[PDB]
Amino acid sequence: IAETLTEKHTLGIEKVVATDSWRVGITSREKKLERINISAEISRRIQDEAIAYARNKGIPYLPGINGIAWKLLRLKWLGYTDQINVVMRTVPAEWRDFLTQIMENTQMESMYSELRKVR
Amino acid sequence: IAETLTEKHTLGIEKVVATDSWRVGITSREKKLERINISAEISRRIQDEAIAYARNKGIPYLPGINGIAWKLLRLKWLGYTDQINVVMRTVPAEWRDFLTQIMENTQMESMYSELRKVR
Amino acid sequence: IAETLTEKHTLGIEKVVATDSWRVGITSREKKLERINISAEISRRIQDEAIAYARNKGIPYLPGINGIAWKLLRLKWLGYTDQINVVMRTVPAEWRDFLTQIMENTQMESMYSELRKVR
Amino acid sequence: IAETLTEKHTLGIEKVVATDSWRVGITSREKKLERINISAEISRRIQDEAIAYARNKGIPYLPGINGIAWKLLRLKWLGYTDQINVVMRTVPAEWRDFLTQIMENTQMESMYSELRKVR
Amino acid sequence: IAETLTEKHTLGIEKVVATDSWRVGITSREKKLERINISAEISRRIQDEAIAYARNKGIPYLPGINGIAWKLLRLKWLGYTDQINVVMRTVPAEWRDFLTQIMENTQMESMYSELRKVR
Amino acid sequence: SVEVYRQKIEKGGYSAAYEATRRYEREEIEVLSWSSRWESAWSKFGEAVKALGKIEGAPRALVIAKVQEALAYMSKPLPNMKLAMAAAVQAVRACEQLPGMNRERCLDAVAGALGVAKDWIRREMT
Amino acid sequence: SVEVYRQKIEKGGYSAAYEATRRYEREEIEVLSWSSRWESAWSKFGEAVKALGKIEGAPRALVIAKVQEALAYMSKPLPNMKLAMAAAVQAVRACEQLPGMNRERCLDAVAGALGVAKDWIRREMT
Amino acid sequence: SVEVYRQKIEKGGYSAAYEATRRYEREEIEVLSWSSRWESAWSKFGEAVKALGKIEGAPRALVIAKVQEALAYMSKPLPNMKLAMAAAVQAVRACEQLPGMNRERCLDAVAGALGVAKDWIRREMT
Amino acid sequence: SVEVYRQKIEKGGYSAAYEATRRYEREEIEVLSWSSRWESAWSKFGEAVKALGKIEGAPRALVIAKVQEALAYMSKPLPNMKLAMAAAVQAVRACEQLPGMNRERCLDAVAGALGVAKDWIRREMT
Amino acid sequence: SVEVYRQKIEKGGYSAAYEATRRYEREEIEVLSWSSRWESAWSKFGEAVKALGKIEGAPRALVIAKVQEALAYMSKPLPNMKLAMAAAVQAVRACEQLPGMNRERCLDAVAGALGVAKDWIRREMT
Repeated sequence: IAETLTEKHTLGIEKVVATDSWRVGITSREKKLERINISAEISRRIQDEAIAYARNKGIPYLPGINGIAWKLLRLKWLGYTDQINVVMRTVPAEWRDFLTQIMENTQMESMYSELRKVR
Repeated sequence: IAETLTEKHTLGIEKVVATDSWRVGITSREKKLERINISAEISRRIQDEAIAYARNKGIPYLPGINGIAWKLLRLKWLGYTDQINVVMRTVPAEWRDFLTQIMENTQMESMYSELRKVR
Repeated sequence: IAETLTEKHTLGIEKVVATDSWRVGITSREKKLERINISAEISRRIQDEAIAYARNKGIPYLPGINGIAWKLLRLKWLGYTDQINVVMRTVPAEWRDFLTQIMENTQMESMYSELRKVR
Repeated sequence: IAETLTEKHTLGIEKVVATDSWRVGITSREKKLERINISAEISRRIQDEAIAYARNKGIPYLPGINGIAWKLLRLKWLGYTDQINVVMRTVPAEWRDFLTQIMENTQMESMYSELRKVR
Repeated sequence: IAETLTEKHTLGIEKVVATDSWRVGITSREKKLERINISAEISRRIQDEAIAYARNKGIPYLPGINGIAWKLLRLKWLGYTDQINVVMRTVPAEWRDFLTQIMENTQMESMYSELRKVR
Repeated sequence: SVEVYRQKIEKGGYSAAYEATRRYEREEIEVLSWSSRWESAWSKFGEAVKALGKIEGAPRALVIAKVQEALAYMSKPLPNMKLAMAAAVQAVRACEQLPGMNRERCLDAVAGALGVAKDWIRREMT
Repeated sequence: SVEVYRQKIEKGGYSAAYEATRRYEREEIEVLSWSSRWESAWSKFGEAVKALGKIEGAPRALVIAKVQEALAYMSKPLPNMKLAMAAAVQAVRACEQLPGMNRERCLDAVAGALGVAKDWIRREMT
Repeated sequence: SVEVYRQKIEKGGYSAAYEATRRYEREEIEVLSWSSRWESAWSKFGEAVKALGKIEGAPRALVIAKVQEALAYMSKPLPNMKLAMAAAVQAVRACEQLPGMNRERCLDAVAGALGVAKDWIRREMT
Repeated sequence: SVEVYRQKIEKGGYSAAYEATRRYEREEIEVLSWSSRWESAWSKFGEAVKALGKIEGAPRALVIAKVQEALAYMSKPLPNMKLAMAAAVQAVRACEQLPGMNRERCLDAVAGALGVAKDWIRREMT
Repeated sequence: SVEVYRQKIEKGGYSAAYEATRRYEREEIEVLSWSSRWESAWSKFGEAVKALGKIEGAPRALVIAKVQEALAYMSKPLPNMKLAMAAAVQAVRACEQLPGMNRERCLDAVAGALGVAKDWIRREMT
């Protein structure tokens, strides 16, 4: 009868719950699932470092600086460099040194762990 | 039919009682559950000094000073230091020494026990 | 009753779901399916050079240049050479050297894999 | 059904554990087995000269210089001289005179053992 | 039912394993099996002269030149001399004197060992 | 960890969320009584965080969270304005370090969202 | 290969194509929605390939395929005329080699089928 | 890979999509409530990316993805124009290097699709 | 020797390999996980040996063996390019003695197989 | 010695490791709890050895062993920074004698692997 984008989204869902493609979509790859493990590793590497940076300087711990430091870790890998510079003006002043510490002063640990996550 | 935030809370509960995901959300972790053990310890360690401090000074034991002394222990760990200053003005005068006894004079015992719980 | 191209397309679908020829069309080949493996190999080979080429020059990674370099590898194999000359004017200046690197500087690895896929 | 190199490796392993050809592959030779004895002999003689070299000149003992000194003994036997010339630049300066000691200054004892072992 | 060459190859194999004609094919000869002894003896004598040749002129040992020199020994026995004349150009220059050494300069030992094998 | 991930996948969450949605459209599921108590209590916290839209810049999760903690102390049956001003002066200090924000402009947003006077928070600043 | 042939023969297609034909005439089968979406998109490709009737001679598959390819880029939601002119000059050069065809007359057939100016393909020829 | 390919093929998606289509035409399937929430949120993203049609040349995926990224920050319940301009200057710099594009013409397409003033992006460019 | 030949003959490897093939066809044997770890790690060595197809002439077993030893060092978890270049210049010296092969043409085939620049092998030649 | 070699041969480890592989594929063997304590504790040592990829040249086993020995003191329940620096400056002295390596470049790779400040290793070097 009809063909618009709303029901195409609907009829695409309807075949998935029929043939059970979602659960066999996760269980049949099962090699890509170690990317969850390396992701849960790197976020722990950043978070424990972010509280250690907050106690050496006496500043209060700023939540959400984990996601900023992990966004810039991925953009540095791709090469989006003027995407970096406008975010570096956005964060407060005393936390700019933490963001260049994640990207560069943990090059050997954190950026290497990203290179295995995309592999 | 409808999409508001009340039924999203309602239909969010309905998939929990169907799939039985609340109980398997607890029994699949089994590693975060030792945090309840360490939390049950520092509640005892704070309380046993609270009655001891009240008996050396002859003052009546003030209930609810346990949670005040436990809130300031967590905020000291994060770095929220001016939240400490307004709370220390709120307690009575003879109990101000107890709150800095929990934070500083029980640094090695109490705050290290927090440092294992978040780890 | 009627015989037009819309109803010819429909009745062509109706016999496939009746005799189950789509699934037995794939599960009787078992030789063409190896071309999916060789295809998924070359796409990984093009992509890792595409990110490596962007990091030696400091230019950001341009997505879709892995797809352009794979089309130019297939047209070079067939011989459509003035198709190549117009696309090389279309890409940016710093990525022109990457496209000839796929075609010629990885002649021995990448074009040999296309030669074994069509074979 | 199918015959690819993945399945060809598997069906060669099933034919070994079915008829027990690994253990009768070793126990039927019994003349090639004495090469293991002579290999353990040259291995000990190379290692003792390494620590002898390290104590007369006071340099710290460098682990893995046994394997470098053994490979250049075997390539000298085959005749791969420009293979030797690159490795002698790769090792440090004080250990270079030890590496020519195994080839030349024990030409008698060590090369006769390898000339017996391959025989 | 059917009779083609693919099926004729199969139906010959099914009757081999049915009556066990392979293992009685080897064990009932017991005189042809001494040819494996004599071929192993010539094979060693070619390899020993190859490393003796490569050490006298200082050239690196070329693997597969003992396999080349064995085929030239057998065609010399048959008399396929123009096939010898092409392979003598195909091998490198310094190894041509080794190839005529296996044919002519051990005409005594090596040709007799082949002549007693074929008899 | 993938093992805590895999155990929640095998419960069939995608399919069973689709069936409960279909039951709602066919009038088989009414609004649960836990939801009616939820939206009545939470409606004051939802519109208070949306009044912090003019605070610009950095991660503002600390300014947002400390306002929600400060509003919760006023809404107890026995309200404690002293502990409500404790987390509120943390929200002014956390806002003050962002690029583009002043001490006076953060005092506008926090006291506007909590709905109290500005001079109450200026007392505990020091 | 005959083995792939026999597995589609045993599926019984000749009888099954005759049943669905009879069911259509007894009004039991309506036009599927895949087919109605198909004829809307494809109708511009069918009339554009019939406009190359005046090209004479050899295997004309390469001339036909590149006109179908170049039209697909212009009909995108974000049309790329730079890649559309790329496949077009392949069709002009492939048409030029046929016996009886001129470079100017192949510019007539190709630019008429695509519906663009003749100089737009002459720019990229060089 | 093939083993991940074969596991979805044996689930029979071609027949299951065909039978699900016929059920919609016979009025047995209504529009899912997930679809209604989808098209209300996405309709602003679809027309905002169709306005980049006049950008011509190379792979324009980096120009397209960054305009979709920068518009998402303006559509949050607490919008952040600072991070919105951060991805926007990535869209301008990636647009400049395509053949035929100017720095002033890329500012027309990017700021036109986002619906903001051109001087806002020029402030953050430097 | 014959006695070492006999004790593997009496094991019946002709019959036992026949049943192992039939068991695969009746699906009572799945692929080993040693096979999966093998072909993932070997396939880089398989096609680089095929890239020496234009080295013509003599016994080429040394050029094939020494280019495989060069790939083994570059594929380590800690790659050693200097020990890799040691085995690479041995293959170049082995290639150039063959009839028809130039020293420059041997640097093409070796660096084309390893996938490196030609100057890295020319530097160590001396 | 072939005597100790023989007594491991007659135990039949080739057949046994094949059979225990087949049990794991047929889900009759789960992961031993000794393994779970291993990879949780070893994984900090594995990814630090991979950080020495830019040390080039000779046998680097002494550089690898002393940077592994330095992490072992920092990973104790009561860490000893002084005894860790004793094994750390041994790795620096082993690295600087390699061809092409500077004393300053070896201080980068060791402190990059240990994740410490560089001046702690330079203080003990003297």
